[PDB]
Amino acid sequence: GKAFDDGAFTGIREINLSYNKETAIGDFQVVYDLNGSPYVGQNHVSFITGFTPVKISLDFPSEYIMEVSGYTGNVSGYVVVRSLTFKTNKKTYGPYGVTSGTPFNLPIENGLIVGFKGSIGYWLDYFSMYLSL
Amino acid sequence: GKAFDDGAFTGIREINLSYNKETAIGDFQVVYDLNGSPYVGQNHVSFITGFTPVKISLDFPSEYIMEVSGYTGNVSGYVVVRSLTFKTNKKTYGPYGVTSGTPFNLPIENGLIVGFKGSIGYWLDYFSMYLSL
Amino acid sequence: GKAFDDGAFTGIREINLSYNKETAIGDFQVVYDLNGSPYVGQNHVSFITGFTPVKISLDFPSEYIMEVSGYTGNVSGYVVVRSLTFKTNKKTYGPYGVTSGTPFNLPIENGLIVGFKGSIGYWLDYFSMYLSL
Amino acid sequence: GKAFDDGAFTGIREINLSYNKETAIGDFQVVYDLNGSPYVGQNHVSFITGFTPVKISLDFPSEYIMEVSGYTGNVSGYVVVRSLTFKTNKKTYGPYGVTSGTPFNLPIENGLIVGFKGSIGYWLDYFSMYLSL
Amino acid sequence: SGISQTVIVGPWGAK
Amino acid sequence: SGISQTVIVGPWGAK
Amino acid sequence: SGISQTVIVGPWGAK
Amino acid sequence: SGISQTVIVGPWGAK
Ligand SMILES: CO[C@H]1O[C@H](CO)[C@H](O)[C@H](O[C@@H]2O[C@H](CO)[C@H](O)[C@H](O)[C@H]2O)[C@H]1NC(C)=O
Ligand SMILES: CO[C@H]1O[C@H](CO)[C@H](O)[C@H](O[C@@H]2O[C@H](CO)[C@H](O)[C@H](O)[C@H]2O)[C@H]1NC(C)=O
Ligand SMILES: CO[C@H]1O[C@H](CO)[C@H](O)[C@H](O[C@@H]2O[C@H](CO)[C@H](O)[C@H](O)[C@H]2O)[C@H]1NC(C)=O
Ligand SMILES: CO[C@H]1O[C@H](CO)[C@H](O)[C@H](O[C@@H]2O[C@H](CO)[C@H](O)[C@H](O)[C@H]2O)[C@H]1NC(C)=O
Repeated sequence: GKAFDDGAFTGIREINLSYNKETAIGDFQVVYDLNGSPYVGQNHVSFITGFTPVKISLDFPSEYIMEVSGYTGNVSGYVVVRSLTFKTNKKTYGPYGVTSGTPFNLPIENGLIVGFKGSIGYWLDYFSMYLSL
Repeated sequence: GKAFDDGAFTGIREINLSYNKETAIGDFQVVYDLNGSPYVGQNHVSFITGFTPVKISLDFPSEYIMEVSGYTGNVSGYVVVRSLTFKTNKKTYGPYGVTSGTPFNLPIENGLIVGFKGSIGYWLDYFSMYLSL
Repeated sequence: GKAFDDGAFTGIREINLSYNKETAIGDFQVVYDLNGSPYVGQNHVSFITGFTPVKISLDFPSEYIMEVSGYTGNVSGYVVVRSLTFKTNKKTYGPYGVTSGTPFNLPIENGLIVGFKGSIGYWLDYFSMYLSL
Repeated sequence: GKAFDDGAFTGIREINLSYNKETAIGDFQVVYDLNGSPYVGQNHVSFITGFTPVKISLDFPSEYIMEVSGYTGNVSGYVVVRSLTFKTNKKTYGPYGVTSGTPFNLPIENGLIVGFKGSIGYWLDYFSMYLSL
Repeated sequence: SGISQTVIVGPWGAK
Repeated sequence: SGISQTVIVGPWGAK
Repeated sequence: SGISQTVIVGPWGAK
Repeated sequence: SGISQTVIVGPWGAK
């Protein structure tokens, strides 16, 4: 897939992603906070279409992600991220996608997610997160 | 269980833990690096016995943990950490314990594990890790 | 004066400031690096005019500030920053302004300046710096 | 002089230094906090004697240093740290030594001093500070 | 406070 | 809060 | 270099 | 390396 790296910011305001309940996660885009102002990150799109979009608007700065979880598995011979769930101090968003395969979860006790990087081909191949105090 | 919190240090030199191939992880103790010198952390012991010990001596500072993985599951009605695996830039230590239940893994792209906290009763109930650059 | 706070970024690419050899520092503006791309910070201007501008273009990312020094003193009854000097790993820029009053200097052994905040009225009243690894 | 480097810790509990009102700062030793417990740092002593000691006991963790200032100057042909002043959120300790020469000051808006390094011969040649959130 | 902070991830296991 | 923190040194100048 | 660093955890998914 | 890093300001005094 095509690798992307948004880098690190001051916080997260909104997440826009798409999924297909039969395959995996597709598009991924984040609106970050940059020192008090919104900063629209680049839209990282799948090479294909047919995904269902969803918008996750956080009540920044009072609301923030405390845990990210999901599943990774094989789709058409490729290991990809099949589902994602975002748990904040207020609500739980998701799961989005297919909850099948190998689970993973990153609970944060102290700190914040301030950026994302990864790769998307037909689906989200992999992703990593920037953490800061 | 009895909660413990070693706090944060400069790095990790050695890990001493015990496990039982029929149940879960028991004792946990770490020898940290504290500004160039070894610092022996407190030994956090299980309320019971019958565990098999193992010593993980790292070639500090050239060798460091890049990924921690394991399994959590029910044992005698309690959710505990059943197995742990430590992957460094040189070897893979483990898995130690029972590889059954729900998997979890924390790969580190940039940064270091510099401390541990958690709780141990009959077995390791849960644990968290301090991360730093 | 009017307070300003640019916040924290990924690095510094260029600094644009103005000074008067009879008084103190006036305008202050910084072009930061934001995850590999230039980010033009807001221009913080003096309430008055008559200053001499100067542009400090750094060879980012190979060139970075290692020490900031200057002088603070009274001008028309106000304590302000009268001069600034920026020393990088390649050149020394300045001093700009009047080298009279009380000196100050911030040498950095490990880390980077990633942001500025302060206040400007007729002159630069005060300023602070964001530091990060 | 003989270089020293205590490294980084969790905070500062006490500072023990000595000075001579005719020359400069001599001995320097710090009792740090290491994850909730006191950690006695090595005593860094002058090659000579005749200094007046002083103990600065901070009300950790409610009391912490917010600004360090002092003077550097020539003594017997050597540039050394002639005086130091430690300002916390509760009191001001010092000045200790001779307030003559070139002043310097490090005010901290956000963050903490968590370690010291430097060099001492007959007097404190130079010193640096570790900062962390 | 006068106590240094560090990022902490977890916990994994019992909640 | 959900806002990242950074070490800040200063200010130098007027208090 | 003159580029700020941050802790990064991952990746999860394909290796 | 496997050694943690921290911001360090200074030195003040002799160079
Ligand atoms: C249908 O192929 C495209 O979409 C899949 C799933 O999203 C992959 O991104 C695939 O890329 C190939 O991915 C593997 C790992 O699973 C490895 O990174 C290969 O080098 C890479 O080509 C992608 N196709 C292309 C050519 O981008
Ligand atoms: C046999 O009971 C002891 O050992 C188990 C497994 O290691 C637990 O540590 C158990 O503690 C109880 O644990 C739950 C969660 O699984 C919750 O934290 C309870 O409040 C806690 O008592 C432990 N027993 C005791 C009393 O320490
Ligand atoms: C001529 O007055 C303006 O310019 C000076 C120097 O730049 C100051 O910024 C002054 O502001 C006043 O500054 C003091 C400290 O030196 C204190 O912060 C006062 O509250 C503030 O008004 C500025 N005038 C105004 C009204 O902005
Ligand atoms: C009387 O000489 C000793 O004490 C002075 C002041 O404390 C210096 O530490 C001096 O060391 C020499 O210092 C310079 C800088 O001012 C440079 O670092 C020289 O290489 C160093 O020898 C110290 N004498 C000795 C030999 O340690």
